[PDB]
Amino acid sequence: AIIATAFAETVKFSGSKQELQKRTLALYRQFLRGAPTFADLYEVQFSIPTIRTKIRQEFERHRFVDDLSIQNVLYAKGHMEYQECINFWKQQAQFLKYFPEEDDIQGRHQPSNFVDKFLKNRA
Amino acid sequence: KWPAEWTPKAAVR
Amino acid sequence: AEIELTIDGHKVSIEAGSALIQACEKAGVTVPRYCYHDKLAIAGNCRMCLVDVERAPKPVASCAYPVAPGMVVRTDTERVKQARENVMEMMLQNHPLDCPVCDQGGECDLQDQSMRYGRDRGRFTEITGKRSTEDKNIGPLVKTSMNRCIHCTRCVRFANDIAGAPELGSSGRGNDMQIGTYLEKNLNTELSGNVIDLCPVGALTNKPYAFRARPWELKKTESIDVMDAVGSNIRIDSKGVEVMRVIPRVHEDVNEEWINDKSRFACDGLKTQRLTTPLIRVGDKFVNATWDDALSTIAKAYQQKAPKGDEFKAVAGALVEVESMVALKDMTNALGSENTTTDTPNGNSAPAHGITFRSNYLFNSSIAGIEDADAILLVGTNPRREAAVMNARIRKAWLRQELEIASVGPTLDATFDVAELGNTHADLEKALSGEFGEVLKNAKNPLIIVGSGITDREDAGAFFNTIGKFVESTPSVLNENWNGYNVLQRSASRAGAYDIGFTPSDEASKTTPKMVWLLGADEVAASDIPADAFVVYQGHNGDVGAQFADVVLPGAAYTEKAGTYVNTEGRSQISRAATGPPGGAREDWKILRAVSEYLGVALPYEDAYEVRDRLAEISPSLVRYDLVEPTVFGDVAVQHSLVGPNGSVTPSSAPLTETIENFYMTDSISRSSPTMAKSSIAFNKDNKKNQAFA
Amino acid sequence: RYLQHVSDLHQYAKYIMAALPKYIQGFSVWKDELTLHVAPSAVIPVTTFLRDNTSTQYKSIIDITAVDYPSRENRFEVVYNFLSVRHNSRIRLKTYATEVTPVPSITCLYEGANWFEREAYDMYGVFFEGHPDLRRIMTDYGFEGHPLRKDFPLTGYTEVRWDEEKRRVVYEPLELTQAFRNFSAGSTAWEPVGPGRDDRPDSFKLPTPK
Amino acid sequence: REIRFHLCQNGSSSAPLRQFVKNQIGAFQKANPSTKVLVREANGVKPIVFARFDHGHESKIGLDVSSEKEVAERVKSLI
Amino acid sequence: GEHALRRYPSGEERCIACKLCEAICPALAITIDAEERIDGSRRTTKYDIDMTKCIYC
Amino acid sequence: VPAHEIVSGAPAELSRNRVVRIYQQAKPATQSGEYGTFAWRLDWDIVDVANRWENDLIGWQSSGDYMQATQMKFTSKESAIKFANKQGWDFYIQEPHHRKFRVKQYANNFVHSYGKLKHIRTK
Ligand code: SF4
Ligand code: SF4
Ligand code: SF4
Ligand code: FES
Repeated sequence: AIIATAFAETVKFSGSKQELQKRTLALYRQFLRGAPTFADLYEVQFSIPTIRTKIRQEFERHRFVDDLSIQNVLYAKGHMEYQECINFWKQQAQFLKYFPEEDDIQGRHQPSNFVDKFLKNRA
Repeated sequence: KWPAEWTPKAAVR
Repeated sequence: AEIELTIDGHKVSIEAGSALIQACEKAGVTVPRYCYHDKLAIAGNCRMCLVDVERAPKPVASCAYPVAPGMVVRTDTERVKQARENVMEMMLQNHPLDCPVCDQGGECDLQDQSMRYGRDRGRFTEITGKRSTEDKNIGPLVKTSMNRCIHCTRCVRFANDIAGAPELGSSGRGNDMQIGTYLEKNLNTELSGNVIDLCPVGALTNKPYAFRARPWELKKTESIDVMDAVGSNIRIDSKGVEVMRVIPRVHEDVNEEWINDKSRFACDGLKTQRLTTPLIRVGDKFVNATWDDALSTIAKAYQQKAPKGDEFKAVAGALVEVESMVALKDMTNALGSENTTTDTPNGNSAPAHGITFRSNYLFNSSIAGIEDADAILLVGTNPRREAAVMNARIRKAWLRQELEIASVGPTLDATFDVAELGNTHADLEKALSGEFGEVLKNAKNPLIIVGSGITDREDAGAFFNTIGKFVESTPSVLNENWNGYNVLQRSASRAGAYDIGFTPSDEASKTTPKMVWLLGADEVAASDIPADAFVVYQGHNGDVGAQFADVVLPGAAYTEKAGTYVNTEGRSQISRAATGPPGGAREDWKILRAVSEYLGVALPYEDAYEVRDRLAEISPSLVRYDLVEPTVFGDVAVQHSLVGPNGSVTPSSAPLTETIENFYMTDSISRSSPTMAKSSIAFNKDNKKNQAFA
Repeated sequence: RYLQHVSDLHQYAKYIMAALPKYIQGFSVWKDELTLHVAPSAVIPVTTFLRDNTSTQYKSIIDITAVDYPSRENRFEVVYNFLSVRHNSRIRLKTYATEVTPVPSITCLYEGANWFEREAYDMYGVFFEGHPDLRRIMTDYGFEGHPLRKDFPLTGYTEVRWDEEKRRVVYEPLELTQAFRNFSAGSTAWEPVGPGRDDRPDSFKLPTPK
Repeated sequence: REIRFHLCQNGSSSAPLRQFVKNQIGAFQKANPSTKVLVREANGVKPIVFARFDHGHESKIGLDVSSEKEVAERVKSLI
Repeated sequence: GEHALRRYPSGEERCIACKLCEAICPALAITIDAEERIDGSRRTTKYDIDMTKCIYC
Repeated sequence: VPAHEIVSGAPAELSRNRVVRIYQQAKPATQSGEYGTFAWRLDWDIVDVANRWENDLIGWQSSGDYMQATQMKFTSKESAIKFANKQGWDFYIQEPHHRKFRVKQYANNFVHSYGKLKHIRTK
């Protein structure tokens, strides 16, 4: 395989943290710009701002990561996920892995205190 | 030719 | 003192005079064997460990050939491989074709070893066929199929040497040799279901259950036994909801690969009469209930009775976790009542020896220290019954060295040889003044050893006075490096409850409680609780203790929870949960943690790591596991334990009774198991089969 | 023949180490199989030497993979397999790579290699720096985890079923109707094989003095 | 109500508290008869007194201090 | 093709609860519960093959 | 210690709910071999409700815990503990219990007892 696929980039490992910060910056710009495509493409029920606030809160999850090479693998995994999402490779049931809390409320009795955990012995 | 639960007994007070 | 030699080109250094099989074990060389064992005598029956030795005409038995210097040992000689094929082939000619129906399927020593060294083919195809040697009854605990025996003498070496039951034997010459009693009499020893994990073939196995699960199906789990005070190491084998067996994991100090009979065959009571739901008493009959129903019934009756203080009795029992006792004690003391007592009769007071200074109630010389003992005396105990592995330690010491025993209490039948002294505290004081102020003073490493059946007695303190005054007077029993005042316990919890401070106050012994808590607590009497009391039980199976209750709460037994337990020596040890609590039982401390929420008490923890940290706060030798520390305060503790009961109580002439009327039926599991229920009446020593004579 | 030939292979590999002392850490032979023990920053020059020399022209990547031993600090070892179709010879090349650090990719040299590299990527999470189209292959697209890795269980974390409500398949944590029962617990407690003899020629083991 | 404290059996940082419990316990039990004391050790800890009052509410203080009388001062300020 | 548990002549079940067919099955289709009667002979309380997952080896 | 629980793709609950255990396997009391007592086993403590339960149709031992049949083998305790805290798990190292050396002689089986025999060997 000589030529690559469409949105791919050669996986290459930066030696500094600021260059990685620039790359994750451009990456969030790519997700956020392609967010109107995903609602048309995967036929979701909901609004484009919920896609955008999810992309934001999935980069909130790894804001305080110190180690450089763990940021490096995290960037490579994020670019692979962008690559799958911007094409039609993922389907609409694996795109909705990302939104389990939105689609339906499962029922009563979400346990909060120790008693509600304990009546069904920590579920 | 070829965890049983305990039966309830309440004694006297 | 050591000897350097050569095995398999390796060089190895071992202490002089040892066996060559120990040098082969030390160097890492695998040598096959059938009649050698680390804890037994040496016999050369089995003929497997033949080994090539330079300056020897024949291959010598490596288990009984002693270590000499300049020794050149080869194990991979073609003569040795021929020898092992030869001996294996000899072993396998009238051994019967029983591996589809044998117990030791994947655990047979003979079978695994007929692969690494055995011949491929078998020539025994004679017409007249196999020897038969039809079997014989032994007892209700040991299944006996003597066709599969290979006569390794290991069972009878054990029952002679360590178990102290010399009934087993070898009767015959040549092919008509049999192993076992041939009166058709009953093998009784208090550690008797131990010969079946010792026999390398499946001749002596489990009688109370047929094996239902082959050992490749089993899931092994490494836990602690809590039935006895030694806290011996077991190995729980489970198919996944049920528990199949327990087997002694080896420990260097506490049990040395030997396990109790009651320890072993009381997995039957773990699955027959349990509690799988909470119950509420309606009046002469329980009904089962919603969890919330029972746990709101408890809060409603707390609001109705309203014990303001010193009226919430909280008695624990025999086999209970340290963490459940911490949860209970925290709930009572944030409730406002330290009526916080133990299950034994005369438990309502402080136990006449200090919760202070842990060396008051522990086994202070180590369990390993009995091997170093010189002349010891027991008071108020039968170590054959209470802590039966301890008797194997006593008899091992008394047989290896020169020891002197005397005893104060009921006339016991030990394996070993006691001297009688009397049945009275006056006989005690006469014996400590008369001739053993020479013996215990003369001895290098004695120890004085005490049952917990005297803490039972209401006249306990006068019995502590004489013994503590003697230990304070005599400097050989009590000095710098080892302490020799020693007590026994009978439970896994009563040696760990006193670590917490689980004891009632002098004010707490005076009132009558309105709301009684039973946690385990199986040997309570009908007179020990009041008639109007709110009597809620928390246990794992139905018992006498659950019969009095208004609410029962199903708890997890020792198999189903990862719990901390403290023995008499003071070792903190964790168990591993092998299976879940069945039906609707829960863990023991979490039930108290939730009943606290329905009361006004918010217990500060909700996680098991926070339980571990709170448990460190009570005493940090309980988050440090399986370490034994010495005490620098033993000298101070003997005096502080002497001063208290001086003149507080008069020694009456009540004779020294037996502490337990039966070994096989106690501690709330052995009462439920039918294995114990038939093993108590089969070993009553009324019948002619248990007795040695007539 | 075969004794002579394995003694010849020993000498060939001794030469290969002596020609490149900066890059080759070890070599081991076991029964007409040659393994070259190479650092991870040492991959590309050794592979060019294996492609390019006339004594050493392997030309053709067959299969590459990783293997994890979790008991080592550098977790995965990445093994390469080559075939000189001229000289009728096979050669093997092992490097190492932790979960987080890379190994560089030989897809600049070997054109078939890239598909192999992303296969070993998905099965093991081992990185190939310098590789166009590094992403997953032969697993699920939204699959979280690396399967051929010792912390990952047998049946995995998730399972698939059709929810009627959402009118789509949903991904759920694992529930079995029959639990997996491994029978590995119940292996032999005696050592099953001996140490075994050696096939080292007399010329390549160290002399005893005198 | 209770009071408990903990030492290490090493001869460093716990020796004054050790000398306090070697001597002053026969007077401390008489000065507070209704409470219960309990002393424990775990081969290395920091020396520390825990005492529990009329609620289950307990208080703590850390006894890294040089002499016996200072240990008595920390306990007296604790009660 | 489809499985069958044989019998002896003069009528006897012939499965002696020896547990080998469960330990070998490359798809874990066998599930056997074994219990022993008073007689000393061995049989199976519950024998079971899942034929969704038997693979016919 | 680099925190690798965010890169291995394991869910959070496997790092923040379950406790795991280092142990060397003990020597079996049944048979006298010692081969399986050298490697260090990493194995998960069971969970309360999701261990195992009986099925209603046949009686199949259905489980809900998914690490019930996984074990690992390590060479040393240090490799096991570095792997255990690198993946971000809460361990418990269980220290092994060996046998005590004691000199054996076959000549122990008979000595001249000067007093009571107190024992009769049989062999
Ligand atoms: S004990 Fe003997 S008959 Fe039974 S399985 Fe083992 S080798 Fe076979
Ligand atoms: S009864 Fe068992 S242990 Fe005793 S000699 Fe026979 S086979 Fe060996
Ligand atoms: S249980 Fe299975 S392996 Fe055993 S005899 Fe019956 S059919 Fe054969
Ligand atoms: S074990 Fe050495 S010959 Fe019996």
